Amino acid sequence: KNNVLFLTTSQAMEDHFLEDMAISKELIIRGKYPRNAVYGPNGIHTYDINTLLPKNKSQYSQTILFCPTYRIGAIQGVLNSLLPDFAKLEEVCRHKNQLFIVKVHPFMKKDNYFAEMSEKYKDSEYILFW
Amino acid sequence: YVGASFVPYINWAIKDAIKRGYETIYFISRDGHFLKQIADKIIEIRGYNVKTKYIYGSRKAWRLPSFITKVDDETFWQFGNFVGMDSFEDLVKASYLSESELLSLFPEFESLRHAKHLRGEIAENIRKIF
Ligand SMILES: Nc1ccn([C@@H]2O[C@H](COP(=O)(O)O)[C@@H](O)[C@H]2O)c(=O)n1
Repeated sequence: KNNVLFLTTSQAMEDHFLEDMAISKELIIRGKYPRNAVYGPNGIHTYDINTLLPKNKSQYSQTILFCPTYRIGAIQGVLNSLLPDFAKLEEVCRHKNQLFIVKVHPFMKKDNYFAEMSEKYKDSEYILFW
Repeated sequence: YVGASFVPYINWAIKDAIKRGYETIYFISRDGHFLKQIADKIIEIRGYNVKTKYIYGSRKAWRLPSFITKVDDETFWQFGNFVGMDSFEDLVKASYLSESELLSLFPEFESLRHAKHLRGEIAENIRKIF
């Protein structure tokens, strides 16, 4: 309540965070999220994207980023109910030259199914666990 | 040991049933096999005026038919149906559905074929799915 400068980004978000938090309105900072306006094309880049992809990005028609959230009260089996058949997903993405990037919420990395599929497709050409 | 565990209880229950006015006492399958023997001996010795009958049934044979107009929420919780299951075919038997019907409603469960521990969080997720 005395030392927290909270970063709001819009009037709606400012009102929301004022509702849900115990911050001081006179300590609010209005601006951009740095993580949304620093790593641009000509921005900062601490790593080359190509060292993480199975192939150069040019060899992919579309780069797809699957980024779900954690479901409250469940972890084991969520990913499986969202992506039950990774084999057919790989087939489809291959036939389409699509790179499917599994980037689940950190809390979800403990789903045994997640580890199973991450090991099963660690060297996959079209399914990449980030 | 078994007398001290059963006979005082059935003596109490018979006296209390008479005191409350019950005319017929039904002992239910399995548990009632020994209890009804005890109760009959007590009633004979004491000349108690009450009839005893034996009825066959179990949680299995009675819970499902009891779903008259709704499937109880208990069915999908910790003391419900999807409990203590230690294999995929155990899930099949707990679901009431045939294997093919189960996989046809919930294809994701195909990924649980070769698992051998369907307890814990996985059971809770399966309950939420059903
Ligand atoms: N699949 C996901 C889900 C969340 N996140 C991170 O977590 C933050 C908060 O997301 P949640 O609202 O899902 O918790 C995101 O803004 C992002 O930084 C992620 O990096 N990958």
